[PDB]
Amino acid sequence: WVTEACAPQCPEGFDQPPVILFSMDGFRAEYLQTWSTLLPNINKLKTCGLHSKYMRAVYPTKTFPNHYTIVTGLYPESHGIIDNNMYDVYLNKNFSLSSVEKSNPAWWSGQPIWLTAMYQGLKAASYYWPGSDVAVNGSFPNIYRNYSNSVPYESRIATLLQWLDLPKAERPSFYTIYVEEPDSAGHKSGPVSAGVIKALQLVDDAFGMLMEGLKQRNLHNCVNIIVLADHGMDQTSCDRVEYMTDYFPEINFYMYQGPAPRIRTRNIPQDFFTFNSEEIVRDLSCRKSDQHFKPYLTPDLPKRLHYAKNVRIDKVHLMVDRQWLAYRNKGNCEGGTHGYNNEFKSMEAIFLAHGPSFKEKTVIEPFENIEVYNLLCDLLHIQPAPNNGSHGSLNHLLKAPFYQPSHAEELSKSAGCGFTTPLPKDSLNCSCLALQEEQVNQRLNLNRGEVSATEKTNLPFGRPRVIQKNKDHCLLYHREYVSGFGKAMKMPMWSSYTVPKPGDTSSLPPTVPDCLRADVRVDPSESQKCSFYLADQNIDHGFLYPPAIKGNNESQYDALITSNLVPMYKEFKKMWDYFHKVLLIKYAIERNGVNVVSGPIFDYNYDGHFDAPDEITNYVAGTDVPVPTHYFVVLTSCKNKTHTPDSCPGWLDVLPFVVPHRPTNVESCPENKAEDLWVEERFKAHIARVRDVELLTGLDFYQEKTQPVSEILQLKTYLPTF
Ligand SMILES: *[C@@H]1O[C@H](CO)[C@@H](O[C@@H]2O[C@H](CO)[C@@H](O)[C@H](O)[C@H]2NC(C)=O)[C@H](O)[C@H]1NC(C)=O
Ligand SMILES: *[C@@H]1O[C@H](CO)[C@@H](O[C@@H]2O[C@H](CO)[C@@H](O)[C@H](O)[C@H]2NC(C)=O)[C@H](O)[C@H]1NC(C)=O
Ligand SMILES: *[C@@H]1O[C@H](CO)[C@@H](O[C@@H]2O[C@H](CO)[C@@H](O)[C@H](O)[C@H]2NC(C)=O)[C@H](O)[C@H]1NC(C)=O
Ligand SMILES: Nc1ncnc2c1ncn2[C@@H]1O[C@H](COP(=O)(O)O)[C@@H](O)[C@H]1O
Ligand SMILES: *[C@@H]1O[C@H](CO)[C@@H](O)[C@H](O)[C@H]1NC(C)=O
Ligand SMILES: *[C@@H]1O[C@H](CO)[C@@H](O)[C@H](O)[C@H]1NC(C)=O
Ligand SMILES: [Ca+2]
Ligand SMILES: [Zn+2]
Ligand SMILES: [Zn+2]
Repeated sequence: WVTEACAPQCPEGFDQPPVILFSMDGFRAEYLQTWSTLLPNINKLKTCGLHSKYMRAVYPTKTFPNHYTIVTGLYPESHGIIDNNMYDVYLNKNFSLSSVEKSNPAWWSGQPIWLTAMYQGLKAASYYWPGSDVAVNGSFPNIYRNYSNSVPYESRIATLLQWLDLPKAERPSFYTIYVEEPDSAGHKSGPVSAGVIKALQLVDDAFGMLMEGLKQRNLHNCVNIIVLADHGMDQTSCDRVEYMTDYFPEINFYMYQGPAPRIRTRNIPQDFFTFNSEEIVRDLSCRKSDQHFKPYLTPDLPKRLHYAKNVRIDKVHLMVDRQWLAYRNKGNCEGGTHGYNNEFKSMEAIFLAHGPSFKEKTVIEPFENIEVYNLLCDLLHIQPAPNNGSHGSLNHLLKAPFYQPSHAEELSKSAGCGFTTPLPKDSLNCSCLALQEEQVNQRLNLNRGEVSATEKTNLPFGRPRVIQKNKDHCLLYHREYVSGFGKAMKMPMWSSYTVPKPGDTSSLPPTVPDCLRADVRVDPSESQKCSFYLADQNIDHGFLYPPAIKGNNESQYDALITSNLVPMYKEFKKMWDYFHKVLLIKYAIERNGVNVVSGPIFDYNYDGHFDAPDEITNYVAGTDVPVPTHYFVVLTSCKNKTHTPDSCPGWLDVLPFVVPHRPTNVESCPENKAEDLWVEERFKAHIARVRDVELLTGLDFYQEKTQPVSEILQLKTYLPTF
């Protein structure tokens, strides 16, 4: 097989292709790009089959959370396996790899792919995989093996080949096979060592034995084989470890140490919820100038990580820097480890695929492991259980896709806010001493041609659709921007505008000061008052669309209205204004103009979904105007920089941000530091996917882009990395 040339040849009985999911623990993407030619069996798979540049793991980049994510399509917060070592307060039990509690089904939520196949009339076998030797939802796979780490790889392969030799009635359609290397070697001697080379050669022989075994049965081109990893590997040093003794005079708390630390009380379960989590994060914030970790209260963590909505995830979290460690005391440190941020290049996993369903000799762009579950379902011809993968985003991997995706149906239609009179019925305690005749409101009145012109420029991919039931809203059209106004919350849900490529940075008009007026289109009962922000001293009004970004002085008046106001904390406003005044211009030059869609996010229950009106817990003092938890900024331009975003036929380039709306900038540590040294760093830290923005807002983007839904899903699941 290994010497044989590249190839739907299935023998008698095999009507449907069998699916084999092969995991090689800690096989980082870097190992494939550098050492592939030293591994002839995996190199043939790379040459003949399909492979991604890398597969993004889930945070924390550990074995049990990631392996269970691959088979469920769920984030650790939803499936429950948040770490290899964890504690549940309600169960009052400790979970570990060396404990009996790992076999308790109470810890395992969701529906793994073996159960999905079993519930839909197919048989499933497994030679190891976290959760496969556990009676998840009161059921084990048809054939499974109780975990035993030292069983030789040949014996694991031989038993799997016996299962493929079984009669059609007994023969499973889905298979899992797990291997401990090159993770074990990575921990021992580091990612770039002789130990990992030997381990990579060992896993290549194991894969070679499987492929040669399949070739004898004439199943080498029949079987839909997937070779992947749970996470990557990085180098650790005893000279690169932060100690909690250097920050606290006395440690009375419990700490889950390493690359993804979690802090809780020692007095469990009595002091669990009582524990001052907010004190720990405050006492660890900006303590040292060259601090190699950042404390976070779980709802404040970057939204793209989706690591907060679970009782097992302790409120205190530490985001450890590349190649560093965080321990309780100075009293293992050498070699290598994983568990760090999934965006780190060293944490990237491998993904290779071969079979009749997969495209041959194909290199695909990086994707996330949460997407694998839907692909496994399409391969097995089964309906997927509710998961976090975008069904259809992985269709470019298949020769003939099983599922055809469609755009999310709009649940609420736009109504009202039409121009009737240029005279305001209510002043709303707003003042602009510059206006003289106030007939500038005639510019807010746009004819069918004027509306189409701004819809062509500022809405090139179509208006974001409202995927919310009974959401009273209207579209507000202006010559420089278009917004979707939320009537009940008295602010816009989204504001879309395409800034063209600017010429010079030196000559830039400032925002018209002390000028604010009522929008004649929106009813005063559905509008914000300027007096609302005078009463509340902590929050002030902010502009969602920057008035001075487009046109002239007369164009600014179209944005100096009550409908363009959003509640903002003074400290957040410093980041918001700097981004639109300095960073946005810089980005607009780099990608030949940029389309911006901005708006508020409400996620008080930190579940990654948009809040229902009853879920919002903070409002503008003495008013029903809600306070956003986050603000989104989705930058869209074209992949081919020769075209502007408003006039482009090819693929689009996206840069989404989900920035927390916090009263302080303690996350950035900006003490005696100008905005040019921390604002961009803070925005880049809170980069997310378009899908993340979509779930947090109940909006759906790019529904009017002439491209298949499957291709638009690739753009929506894309995570920009720097
Ligand atoms: C995996 O290990 C478990 C636990 O040792 C085995 O389950 C026991 O099987 C016996 C006989 O079928 C039952 O009487 C017990 O009730 C089971 N549970 C326990 C906790 O003892 C299981 O059979 C093993 N599976 C394989 C494939 O070897
Ligand atoms: C889970 O493991 C932790 C850590 O070993 C145990 O924590 C101890 O709990 C007692 C109270 O029950 C405290 O007085 C100790 O200070 C804790 N020790 C540490 C090191 O944190 C906990 O009891 C275990 N729980 C179960 C149910 O096994
Ligand atoms: C990931 O997918 C799961 C499953 O669809 C989502 O969890 C469900 O959320 C609803 C609403 O909060 C609950 O009623 C269900 O009980 C949850 N199911 C499970 C299995 O946990 C989860 O919200 C999704 N996450 C994101 C960020 O979209
Ligand atoms: N199903 C399992 N049950 C118990 N331990 C396991 C299982 N699968 C893997 N392991 C262990 O987890 C280790 C990898 O975990 P990690 O250190 O997080 O990369 C392996 O070397 C095994 O010893
Ligand atoms: C658990 O199994 C039952 C059938 O026995 C099924 O109806 C249910 O949906 C399953 N739940 C999960 C989370 O897989
Ligand atoms: C970009 O578009 C131009 C046409 O405007 C075309 O000539 C060029 O080849 C395109 N480049 C890429 C990389 O697609
Ligand atoms: Ca929510
Ligand atoms: Zn692992
Ligand atoms: Zn490991």
